[PDB]
Amino acid sequence: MDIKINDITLGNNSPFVLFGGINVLESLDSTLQTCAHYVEVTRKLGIPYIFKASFDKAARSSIHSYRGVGLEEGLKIFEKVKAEFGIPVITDVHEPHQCQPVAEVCDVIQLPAFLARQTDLVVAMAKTGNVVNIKKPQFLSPSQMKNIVEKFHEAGNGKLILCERGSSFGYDNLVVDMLGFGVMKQTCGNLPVIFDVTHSLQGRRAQALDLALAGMATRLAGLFLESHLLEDFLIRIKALDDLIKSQPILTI
Amino acid sequence: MDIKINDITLGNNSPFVLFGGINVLESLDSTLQTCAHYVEVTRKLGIPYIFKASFDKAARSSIHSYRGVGLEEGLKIFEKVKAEFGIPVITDVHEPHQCQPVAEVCDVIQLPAFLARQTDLVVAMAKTGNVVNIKKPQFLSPSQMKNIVEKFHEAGNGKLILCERGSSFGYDNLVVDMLGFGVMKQTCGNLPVIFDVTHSLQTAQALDLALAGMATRLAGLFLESHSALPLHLLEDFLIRIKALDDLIKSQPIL
Amino acid sequence: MDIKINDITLGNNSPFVLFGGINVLESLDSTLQTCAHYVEVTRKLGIPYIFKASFDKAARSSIHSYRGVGLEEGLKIFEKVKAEFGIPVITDVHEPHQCQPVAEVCDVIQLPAFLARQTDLVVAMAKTGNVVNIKKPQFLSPSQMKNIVEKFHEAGNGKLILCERGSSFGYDNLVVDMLGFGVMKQTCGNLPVIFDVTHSLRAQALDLALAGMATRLAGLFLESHALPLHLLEDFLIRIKALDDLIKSQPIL
Amino acid sequence: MDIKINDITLGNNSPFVLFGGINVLESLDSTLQTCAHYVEVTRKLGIPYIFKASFDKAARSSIHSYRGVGLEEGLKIFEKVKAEFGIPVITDVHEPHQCQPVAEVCDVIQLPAFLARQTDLVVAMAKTGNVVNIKKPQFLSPSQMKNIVEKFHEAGNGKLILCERGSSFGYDNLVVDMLGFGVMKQTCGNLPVIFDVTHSLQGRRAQALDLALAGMATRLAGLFLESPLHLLEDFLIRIKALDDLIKSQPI
Ligand SMILES: [Cl-]
Ligand SMILES: [Cl-]
Ligand SMILES: [Cl-]
Ligand SMILES: [Cl-]
Ligand SMILES: [Cl-]
Ligand SMILES: [Cl-]
Ligand SMILES: [Cl-]
Ligand SMILES: [Cl-]
Ligand code: NA
Repeated sequence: MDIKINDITLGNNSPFVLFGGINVLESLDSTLQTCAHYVEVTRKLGIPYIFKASFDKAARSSIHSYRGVGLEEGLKIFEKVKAEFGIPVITDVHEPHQCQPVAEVCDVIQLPAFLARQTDLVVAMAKTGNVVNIKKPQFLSPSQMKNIVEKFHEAGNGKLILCERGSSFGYDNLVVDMLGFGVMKQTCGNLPVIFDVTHSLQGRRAQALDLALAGMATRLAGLFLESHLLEDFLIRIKALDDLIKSQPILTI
Repeated sequence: MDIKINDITLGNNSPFVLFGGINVLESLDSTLQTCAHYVEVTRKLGIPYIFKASFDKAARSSIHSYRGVGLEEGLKIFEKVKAEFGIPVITDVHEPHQCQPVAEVCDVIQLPAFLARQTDLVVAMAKTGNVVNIKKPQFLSPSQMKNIVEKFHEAGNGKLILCERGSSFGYDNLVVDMLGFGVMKQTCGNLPVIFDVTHSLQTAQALDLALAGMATRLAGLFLESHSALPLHLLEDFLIRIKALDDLIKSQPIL
Repeated sequence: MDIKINDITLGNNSPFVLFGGINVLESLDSTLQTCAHYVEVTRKLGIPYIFKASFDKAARSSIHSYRGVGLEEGLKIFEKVKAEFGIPVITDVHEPHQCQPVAEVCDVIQLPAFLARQTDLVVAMAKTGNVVNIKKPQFLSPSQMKNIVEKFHEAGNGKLILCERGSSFGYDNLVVDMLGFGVMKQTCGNLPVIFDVTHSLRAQALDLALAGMATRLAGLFLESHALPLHLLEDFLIRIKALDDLIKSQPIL
Repeated sequence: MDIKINDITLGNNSPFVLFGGINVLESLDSTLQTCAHYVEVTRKLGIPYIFKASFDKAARSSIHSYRGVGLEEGLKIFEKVKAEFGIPVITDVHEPHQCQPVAEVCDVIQLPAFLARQTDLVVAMAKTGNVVNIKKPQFLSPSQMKNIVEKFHEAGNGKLILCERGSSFGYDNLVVDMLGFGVMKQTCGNLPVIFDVTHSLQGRRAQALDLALAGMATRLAGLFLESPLHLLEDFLIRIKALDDLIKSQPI
């Protein structure tokens, strides 16, 4: 199943889409600066790109860490990003009441992994009718994603993306099960699957490259960063993605 | 560090406290009946007791699934339970706005395992001044529990209970690391540690697992009856737990 | 099912048996001194006791670290222990050819966890007719112990002990699943189950040992030097207390 | 570090080598039959090839279940495979005494995962001077492979291949950590690393392909698999395409 996001086609048989940006929105000026670099690099390689940032982060490293500029200024910033660069945007929501106003502006709404089972948030997100990025909890099995998808379906929204982030492996460590992408595709109606390589990883650029390449080898709709260094990285991902997507899936 | 809950002393070197009850509040009469059995059984056994139930099941598998009586009905039932039996109660909270109203009624307020990183919920809970039960997420190591505790301390609340409920072990399975209890005591300033045997079993062995955990010298046991233990077996179950706890607590700390 | 080992009754409903001693047999005089201390303490507390050591460490830190005194000298040392103290002894074997000579001297012969699936060693051990201690591999689930047991049963030996040593938990780490004891009892005909706390890993050793013994076990398996040898008495007083309590109550 | 196995160059920046064949040797004819197909497919695709088989299944579930032809007959079959096809071969050894005789015939000798810490077997294998395939145990961290490599070096053999076969993931399940490949390369002096996709698993054809592709994306010396037929062709075409791309990019 493909998802149209403005002029972008997001799907597991389509050229991969890059999701990336900044952690939290501070100001228009800071935002445009970072977004501009992503846009320049991706445009240079012809890679579809969706800008990501949080406007109000509930899961913070410390209590008093800045949550972001908040809903009102945040959405004004996103509106400006969309107008200036002509790209779609993505943000996370954690309050059911925030889903509707966010969806007026943000093309994709993101369900944080820790809230992925919370019924009221899922329903509120579904009812926006927007594209939804479902972050996979690290303690959830790939075949358990079907139940989250079912809850969205119950609430009337099937425009869903599944976002791999790694799985709990003993204490602290995360491991990405390369077989889980296929299990999600098979059990969830071939919805677009994307790979959040950054979470999955907790030199370090070398690790990220190997892990990103391995994931994208399994034929995926997109790559998601919690992030010319970036250009060199994307050249390698694009090379592999173009190879993979240019071949038909195994014959039956 | 001990915590006083009304006349109960909760602590890792005190007699174990039963945090016992049901999955969800369903009606006043059913709640009062179940709670009366718990009170009757624990009183005769001499085990300090705190009644547990959720007012809402916020994360069921269908949006249409029954979620319980809800917050307003729920708090009315807790008020009646407290009035009738004179015991403390515990419930979980799911949204920051729920914390103060729930905390007005419920002695202990609980942070769901799925919501450990909901920093705004942590803050709202801490601000109530109530005793807090922190459910250790299945994805968090025992050494990392200190990070949640730190946040509550930064938010000005030190009346924290640490509750084991198992650790992720491959897909769709949990294991309880018996060493984790000691790690949490060591690294979180010897705050009360309790064991949720009921949610640790998520995938008959409840007694063996319960006894194993309590052998490591814990402030409390957390369990549900109706998976959960048949209510009529509670008395015989608790006889065994009490026998072992009394023994362990009688031995000098090594 | 109980197992008689000389005058000792080993079983999940009997007073726990201590399987204790040392890693590797390095000497004669030091072995006797260490054993003498285990004997004194266990006799003082009235705990059945079986002396343990390896004469040939097959899995060593380095190629050239001492494997131990070897078969012939090892068995001589075991004979001296038996003669001096009148206690049974346990040692491990690694090659089918070692099974007969070892079993003629040693009251229990042990199957190393790493070798527990090796058919030729299993058959050779079984055919001795000796009591056997089966170390559970860390990569093996409790419900699969019955398969090792059935291989022994096929080769004609039912005098089997099941020994817990923890399960792989992410990388370079072990966790002991307290539920595994019950699984083994239920699926393997209530054969004696014992707990190797040493190789499952210190108030740690104490917490872990007590937790395990709380589940009603035939024995506890440990090494000293590993616990400090002089703290043995305090340790066993605590274990005996819990075991005496648990074993004095009928199963529920 | 590359390893020469006859005219084959095995290394992490060389074209991937297929280590392919069957679970166990049953008979000469079927062995030659299966080997012929791998040779035919690999030759026409241009992929270096080493034929794999066990002479003994030392750890089956019943004492009576079938274990293969055994060492004496086993080695006879390998001798004939090398004669007919002129390819190198690989087999696993289970006892120290088997090492020198097996090594006389078999180009690569393999240290089973379960036995990888058996110090006498490590020494015996090292003493043959043969190329050695070290199967990483499912319980062992990738950073711990250097300890096994260190032993072979102290025993005087550095012709070592490191072979991924999955890591224990709860009970009765395996996961392959794609970051382990890089850790092994960085900590073990860039010795050839290969990927046993077959034993890492445990329709399923898509699964094996996806997993093989993911592993080979990390830039590996080889792929270790067992066999259908039509699927072998279909499988290797895709693996080669990916490997050719990856190996053409600068590190
Ligand atoms: Cl998560
Ligand atoms: Cl994100
Ligand atoms: Cl609960
Ligand atoms: Cl959890
Ligand atoms: Cl041992
Ligand atoms: Cl093991
Ligand atoms: Cl193999
Ligand atoms: Cl293994
Ligand atoms: Na004997």
